[PDB]
Amino acid sequence: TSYIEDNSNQNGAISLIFSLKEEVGALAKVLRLFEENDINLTHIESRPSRLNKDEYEFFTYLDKRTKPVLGSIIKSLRNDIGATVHELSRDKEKNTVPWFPRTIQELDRFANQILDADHPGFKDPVYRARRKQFADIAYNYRHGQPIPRVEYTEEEKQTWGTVFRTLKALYKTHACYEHNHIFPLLEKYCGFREDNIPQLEDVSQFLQTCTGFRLRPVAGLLSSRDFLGGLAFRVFHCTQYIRHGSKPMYTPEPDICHELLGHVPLFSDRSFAQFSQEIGLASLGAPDEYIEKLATIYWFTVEFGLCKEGDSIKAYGAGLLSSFGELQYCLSDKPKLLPLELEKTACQEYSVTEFQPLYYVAESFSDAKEKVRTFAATIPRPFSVRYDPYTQRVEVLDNTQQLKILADSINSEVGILCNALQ
Amino acid sequence: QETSYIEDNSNQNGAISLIFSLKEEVGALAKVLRLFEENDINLTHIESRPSRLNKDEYEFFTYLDKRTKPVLGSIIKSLRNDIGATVHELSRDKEKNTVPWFPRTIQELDRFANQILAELDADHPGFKDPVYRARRKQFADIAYNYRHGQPIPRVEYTEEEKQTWGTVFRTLKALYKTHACYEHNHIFPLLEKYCGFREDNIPQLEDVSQFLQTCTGFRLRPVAGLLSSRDFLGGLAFRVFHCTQYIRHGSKPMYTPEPDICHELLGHVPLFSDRSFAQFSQEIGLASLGAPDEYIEKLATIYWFTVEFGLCKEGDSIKAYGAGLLSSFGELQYCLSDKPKLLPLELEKTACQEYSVTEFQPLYYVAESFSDAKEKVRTFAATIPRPFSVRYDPYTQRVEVLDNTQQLKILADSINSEVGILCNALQK
Amino acid sequence: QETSYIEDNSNQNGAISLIFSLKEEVGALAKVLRLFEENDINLTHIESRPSRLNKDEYEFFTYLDKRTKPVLGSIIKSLRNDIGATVHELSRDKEKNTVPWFPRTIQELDRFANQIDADHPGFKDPVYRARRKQFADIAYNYRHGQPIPRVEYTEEEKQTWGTVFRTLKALYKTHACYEHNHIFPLLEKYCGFREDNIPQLEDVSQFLQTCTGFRLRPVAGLLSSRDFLGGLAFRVFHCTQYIRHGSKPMYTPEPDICHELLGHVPLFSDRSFAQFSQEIGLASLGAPDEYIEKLATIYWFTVEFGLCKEGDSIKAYGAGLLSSFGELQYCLSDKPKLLPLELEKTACQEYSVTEFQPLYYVAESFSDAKEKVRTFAATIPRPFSVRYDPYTQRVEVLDNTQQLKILADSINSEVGILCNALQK
Amino acid sequence: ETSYIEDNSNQNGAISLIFSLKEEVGALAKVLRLFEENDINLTHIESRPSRLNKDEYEFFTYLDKRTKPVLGSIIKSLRNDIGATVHELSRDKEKNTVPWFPRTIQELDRFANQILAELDADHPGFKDPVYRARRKQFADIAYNYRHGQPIPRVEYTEEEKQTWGTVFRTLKALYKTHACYEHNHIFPLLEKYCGFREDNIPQLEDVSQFLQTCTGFRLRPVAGLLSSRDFLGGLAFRVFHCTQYIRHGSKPMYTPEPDICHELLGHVPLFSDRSFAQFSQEIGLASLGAPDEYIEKLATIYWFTVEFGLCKEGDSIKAYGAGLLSSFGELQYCLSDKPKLLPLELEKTACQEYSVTEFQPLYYVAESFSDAKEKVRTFAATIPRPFSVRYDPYTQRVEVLDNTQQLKILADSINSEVGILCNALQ
Ligand SMILES: [Fe+3]
Ligand SMILES: [Fe+3]
Ligand SMILES: [Fe+3]
Ligand SMILES: [Fe+3]
Ligand SMILES: [Mg+2]
Repeated sequence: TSYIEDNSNQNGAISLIFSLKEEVGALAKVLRLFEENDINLTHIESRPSRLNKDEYEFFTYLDKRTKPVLGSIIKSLRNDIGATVHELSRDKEKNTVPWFPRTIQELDRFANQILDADHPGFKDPVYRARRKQFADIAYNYRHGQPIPRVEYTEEEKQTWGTVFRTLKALYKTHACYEHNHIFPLLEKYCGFREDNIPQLEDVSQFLQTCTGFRLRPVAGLLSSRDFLGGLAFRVFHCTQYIRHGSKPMYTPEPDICHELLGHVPLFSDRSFAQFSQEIGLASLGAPDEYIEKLATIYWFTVEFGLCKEGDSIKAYGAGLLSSFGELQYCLSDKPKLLPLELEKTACQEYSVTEFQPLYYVAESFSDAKEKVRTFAATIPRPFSVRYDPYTQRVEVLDNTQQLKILADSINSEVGILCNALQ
Repeated sequence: QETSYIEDNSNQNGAISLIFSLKEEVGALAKVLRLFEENDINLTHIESRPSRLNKDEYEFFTYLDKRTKPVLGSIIKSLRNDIGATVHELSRDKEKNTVPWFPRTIQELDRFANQILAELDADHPGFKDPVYRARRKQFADIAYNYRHGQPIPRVEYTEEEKQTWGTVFRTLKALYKTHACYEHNHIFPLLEKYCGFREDNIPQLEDVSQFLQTCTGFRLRPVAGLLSSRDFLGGLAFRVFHCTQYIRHGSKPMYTPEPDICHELLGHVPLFSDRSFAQFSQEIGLASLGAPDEYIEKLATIYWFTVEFGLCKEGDSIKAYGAGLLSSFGELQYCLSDKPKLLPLELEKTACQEYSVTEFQPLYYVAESFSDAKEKVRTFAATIPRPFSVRYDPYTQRVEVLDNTQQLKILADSINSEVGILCNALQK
Repeated sequence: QETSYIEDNSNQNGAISLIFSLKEEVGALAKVLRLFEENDINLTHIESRPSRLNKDEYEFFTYLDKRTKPVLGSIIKSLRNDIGATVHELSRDKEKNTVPWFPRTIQELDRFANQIDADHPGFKDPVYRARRKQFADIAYNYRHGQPIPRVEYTEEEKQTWGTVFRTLKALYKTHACYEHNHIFPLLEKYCGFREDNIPQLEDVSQFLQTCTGFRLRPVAGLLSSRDFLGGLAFRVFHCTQYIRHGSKPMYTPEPDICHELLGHVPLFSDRSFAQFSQEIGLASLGAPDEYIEKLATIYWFTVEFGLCKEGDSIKAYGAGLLSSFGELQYCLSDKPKLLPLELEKTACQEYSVTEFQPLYYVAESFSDAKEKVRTFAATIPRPFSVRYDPYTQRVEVLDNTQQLKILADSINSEVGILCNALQK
Repeated sequence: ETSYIEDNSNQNGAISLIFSLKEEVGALAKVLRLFEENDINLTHIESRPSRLNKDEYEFFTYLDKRTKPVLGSIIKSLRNDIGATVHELSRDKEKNTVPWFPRTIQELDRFANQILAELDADHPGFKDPVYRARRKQFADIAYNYRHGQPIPRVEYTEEEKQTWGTVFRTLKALYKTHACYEHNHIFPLLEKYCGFREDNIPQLEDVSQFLQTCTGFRLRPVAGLLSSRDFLGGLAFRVFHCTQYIRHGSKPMYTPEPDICHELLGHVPLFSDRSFAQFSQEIGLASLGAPDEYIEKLATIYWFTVEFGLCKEGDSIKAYGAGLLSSFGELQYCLSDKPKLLPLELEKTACQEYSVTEFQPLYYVAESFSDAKEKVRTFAATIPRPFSVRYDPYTQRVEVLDNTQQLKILADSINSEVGILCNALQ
């Protein structure tokens, strides 16, 4: 399957999520309870809460080396301070919540945990060396930096040209409206041409000017948890290399062709961007059982999905828009078509190696987004999550007061629409 | 009587901008891009992006100036008549039947960020100091060469300058506990702990801007001097606060005929870190976008009595949140005494209130809260004559220009999203 | 294939109704009432009430028939041109440039509530035919607002009710949806749902009114699809009072009192289902006959022979299933073909009333089915939208602007209620 | 002397239990057995399905003091052994109880006859034995009135019609320039279809039928003045307790008491407007279960809004208070520059002192009926009650919502209605 269970680094990841009401001495008493336990001031940032105007959020950057004394601190936090404390761990210890990034920058920490004798390019040492060049670019990439530009050889551009030519001649009749709606803009402003491979930095800037999505160079395949979690911030982990030239039509790995031709156009659409982001927010802190379901749902939606377009049916899956063979296949009378239902979809078996015998048809990107949100409600999590695009940080709703501020902001926006119709 | 309103100028080339959308149709996009390209308007000035609401439309962002003015009428005429597209024309010189120009993206703040209202006045308390004049011209060159997206250059301050900062910091801090609003006293300890806000250290704009980004998304922008009211307020719509980098002259630490680093960091930065205040000031920025000069005046007066010299209600008591108060020990004590006259905040009357920058304000307007002031601003903004509505998009950091129908769609879809969030979060 | 769709007829006089509003202006109201009075249309047929949305407008309810047809064109011509009022013309004979008539108030259900065999299992029984005409005469004489006349049933009829009641109840726990089994004990406790007792329609209607506001209305026989579905818009369920023939308690190619009380009444007591069926009723008001057909098919596969999703299992909520021991067992076997509810597809599904349904449509829930019906109803060609007002028990006819205003103000009120109730 | 009347209690009083129960094998029978085993018969306890929690049951209990010996045991078993949030309603307002209020529109009957009995010897009709006798006729009509019945029609004398004509003529000649737009919008309809004429006294049945066809409001004959709690609570169901008698003929322009002119000329037109109906109903929903201190505030709020209110109409100011629209003298007074005007703010309004006897020196001006309704709802949140209330016009019953699961269904109904508006926009 397309699922990759997350591992853990040498040190792992520990994070504490808790809020504190402002009260004389409370901030100093918390910072001293961390500092006296050899947790220096550099690991504990304190910022004002985005809803409870009288509370403070604390972001803790820890690892397993602190674990012997973590329980003591948590015991004092919950009992002596009276704060609901969530414990995030990447090793998924008992009484912990599966770790997820709280800020967009914290994606850096485990963005390099990658994962060949049968690949059609193993015997080529130049190709292997180039894959290690692109891999080193990603290994050294940090959030906020421009994506390093790489001049491709003419052989690589010939492979890109063959894939570009054959797919483009097929998008008009096989791709969804949104793909064909944005693709001309990518051709005009991102250098999408038969003789040119676009630069990930230029493409990332275009996505940022459309839906705020951004590309992040990755050396290889990340875990499902890490990738889906990256979607919560509208961050699409993207590969920079291209498939080997000998077989410019067969590829069991996502190259620059699959990422730019299959994913980028739809990631530039608001409705699809909100859809994929909704999948990301659903993944944050979910159990591995639900990381499974989201990964399978992603395989049948973002990867191999079909959507309704009037009385006809068009393809929006990146695995379809980047595979001439299966893109033609998916609109014939051969495939089996079912309506998208996430309770059943999340349990549908599939094989990555062969062509999918069964596709799930979505009503629309907006209806698919609502289905995902509904499915996300069923996911066992000790809190809820909402993304804040101003600070590029995920806010964790669970308190009642936070629902009051959110409900009163809704009531204000409703009254804005009431005074608007006049 | 003097005020704080600064009417905007125009550069050598000025600013022209076209706001229009186009329905997708075979050849329509190429026919529009061709009519621009064939008139020597190269592709770098015409961006085309998908509309956020109409899934079948394209938005066009045009970066033009007067060098295009000979061909503007022909192009507009073909767009409206031969192509059938509703075209709004933004001009900075404000010709009739045009909308006062405003930046559509956060990057376009660079273009007119240097239009200052230039040897400082011979009445300034630093005119006799040749080192001070030269140092002010150092900071001015930092801002003149600053462009959006770059880190703010760090500058080591002298020992005298840090002594001036220490004198102002110590005297004010000893008074914040009893005179500042709850939000200021809520964030101020965080600035002391994470931004190096100390009596012996002047913070660096880059560290403070990064902190604001981690609180409310606000960001600092080094500016050489005072910008026009239109440009400054328009910058607030993007949560961009144009900030000065220099410090007051050492001789007179309690007088500043200009706003230095003391007024910006001690008066503005704490509240800009609060969500309610950030949304309030941002609403003022959205209100300014494309308003006539008469209404840029009223908004400037509202800003003077709210963000600059405002008082807010806090239970049964009254505390100060104006930056001009939180950075002036003398008037901070004055504004809570029995001397000033206090009225409830009502923007229709506030926008016409006379005021003097030089002397202490005889009359202050009290706001219920930052949320109530935000609601009053939007209501006041509805009365502003503008041929469209505006809304900020924090994902793309771009301003969305919408009509009445499109404004109803975003409101309905933003409500639908937040209600669906409340539904899932209620069970959790 | 003999469907459940019954095209509507017309009486001798029919029904004509004008829907229009007028801005208040000195003499304008009297000038409108005068142009009706001068054409021998007296004031008792023209009601004038204040509009609920436009504080400066008046609503006019006109009760007319074919006797007005000679003068309809003149009056409409003056209303549209000389007075400047958008006038919709409702006619039951569906002439061109008219809207298919529907009742505007709950009282107008009276007007066509009376617009009603050699193979029936009671054709040879002259006593049974006479009793069916007794119940028919009960309904013919029934008018809205009156209590439903109580009728003592015989001991043979109560034996038939007992046979049907016993066999079905022994099967509801494992075959009926959660809502049916949730309310059924309350019907047994307060409405006399027992093996030895046939409930009285008056007691059941009063119970429904205390649950979801639904109310029963005695009907002699089968009404047209337009009239019956239109009756659902007011939460009025036209209900039969007779019982099936005693010889075959497990048959009847038509619905008797057992089908109405055991199949419909429990579900009509659930709020979500009440809003769902009412939404179908609101969809029917003024719809073309092609869409009256589609709504009849949608009703046949939802309210009549529907299946609903219940956790990982599937349960029956169709009244035709909950009142048919044979097909209730059948519908949950592996034999039928199950498709997800899609009203654009559902409305075109073939079906036969005589035989078991080969295909059932599964609904996600009653709340989700309500949203599907309204969305489908938006596609129905009508020059306006309709919304029911339970305070006045009258239907509101609204344009697009007015519908957005009520939707916005209803949301604004419900959101403020949720805001105040959260802090408790 | 304010317009507030503290609620009394009858001889048996009123006890009511508000609780819900999730369906589970035997749970319904366990509740009915817990009442029955304590000699609390089935005829006082109806069980109906909850409107929001599709898996719960609502219980409506009609009890009195004779049930009180076993109530504590039952509540203890309900709360502990059954796990149900139980609210205890008592009409005598004991500690740890909620002030009783009607749960259904029919339950208004029970205490509708509790008068504030001969007439005050200062009334302008004390010396008239026929007038005293006539007041006891109307009072006895109300004493025998029960909800759902048509209001008995009474032929008025010529003297009564003369008094009605004097009040009608003088006020109507002043409504065009002094009454709000809504009053002048509906008043011609009342004249044309309800017999509002100078020579005719309307019948409460015809007016009640007209109100039902406009906003669903309905008139209820009452013998005299009810307590503030009972009257305001009646507004929650859009039921207006209405007097049937008329003022004494000698002084047609004076009235301590509210006669038929105050009810028909002051209240009925506005009760026919949706916005005003929703406004007064919101006041009624605010009263349900409020402490007597907040029954005070709501009574004062009602006195300065529905009774003696002013509303904004463009740049001018018009009167909509029933106490103004039925008093020619003060109707002219209230629109001059002599009175003192303050903006409507319920935290200040609810504590403003006033005197019923003399003309009000101070009026509160409302922005609109919708803005006044929103202010009431906001104020209602501050009222100490262990739950919230919402009216259900289909079943004519008040739904009480305290738990989170009921806020879910309320949030989902909002989410649906928003998606409805989204699809209708396209
Ligand atoms: Fe992929
Ligand atoms: Fe300032
Ligand atoms: Fe049926
Ligand atoms: Fe009164
Ligand atoms: Mg130094």
